Amino acid sequence: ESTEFEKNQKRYQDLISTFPHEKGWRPKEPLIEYGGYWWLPSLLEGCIHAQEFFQARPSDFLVCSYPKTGTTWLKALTFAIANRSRFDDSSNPLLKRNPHEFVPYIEIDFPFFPEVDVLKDKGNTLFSTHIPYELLPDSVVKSGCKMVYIWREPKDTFISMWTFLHKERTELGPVSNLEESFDMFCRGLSGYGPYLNHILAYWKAYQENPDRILFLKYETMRADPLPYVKSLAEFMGHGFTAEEEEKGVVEKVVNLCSFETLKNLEANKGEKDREDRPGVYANSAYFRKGKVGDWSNYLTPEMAARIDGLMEEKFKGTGLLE
Ligand SMILES: C=CC/C(=N\OS(=O)(=O)O)S[C@@H]1O[C@H](CO)[C@@H](O)[C@H](O)[C@H]1O
Repeated sequence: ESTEFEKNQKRYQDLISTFPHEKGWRPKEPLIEYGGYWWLPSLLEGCIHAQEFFQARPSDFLVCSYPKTGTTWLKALTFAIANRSRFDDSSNPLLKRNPHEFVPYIEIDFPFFPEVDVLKDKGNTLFSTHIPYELLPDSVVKSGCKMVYIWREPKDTFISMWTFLHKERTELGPVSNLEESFDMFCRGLSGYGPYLNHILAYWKAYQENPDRILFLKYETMRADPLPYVKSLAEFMGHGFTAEEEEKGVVEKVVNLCSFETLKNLEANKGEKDREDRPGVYANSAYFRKGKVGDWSNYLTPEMAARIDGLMEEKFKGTGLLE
């Protein structure tokens, strides 16, 4: 028999068919506007399904991000934190499977691959999404479940995405060139974009309810991960004890989930695919360079100025820089 998504897909497609379409980053893949944000068509189908069907519980923990800001890393960290009493760090499941297998997306795995083991386990508390805050399913909002939001400096975020897209298995055509892609990104014409709007709505939610949302920043964690990993553990209700700290448990969590550890696992090497459900990226696509500032290998000073200017104007006086 067919899944709930399958039973509703034809009406979802009919629904979104007359939403405004714009040119996207691929010739055959337009972007579609819903709720003030732009969407890849399948992912919008996903979002609508999640809005209608996803049921959050108060004890759930939701990882939220715009794409390419640290999602993979956070998925590893949250899993590792929550499950460290089950696993010696030589027998952690993160050594055998990509972190995305352990934290299902509410708008990808939940609609498209509902049969994955993690989604059949009510004992799982970990979920993820890129859905903009204003468009989160009403159950998430009503449940009161905790959320962590991660963002990243926009030049590095754009470059992370633009390189990543070259690794997608797709019949919808080659990615737009760097200049055009970047113009689009600056104009807010990107999947789940505009990026800066994405961040700002989560930030305002955080300001209104700092008990419920934790706001992390990729560069900040990257320079000094230990304090943030303690903070995250504590916020999730799995805080590290004084004995764990003394025993180097936090360092072990950080090392397990580090870029260098995960990038070099056989599971994540070359063309190897995830094993829970079909993927359009090799696992290795999620581990590129893992640094701060790589934009300067790709963008010109004029490009950098344009986006730097846009962010300064949007966020001045909000607290996100200050
Ligand atoms: C996975 C969803 C969000 C995306 N990227 O990266 S993420 O941070 O891991 O999520 S966008 C990605 O790239 C492609 C863009 O053309 C899409 O068609 C594909 O379905 C989509 O998964």
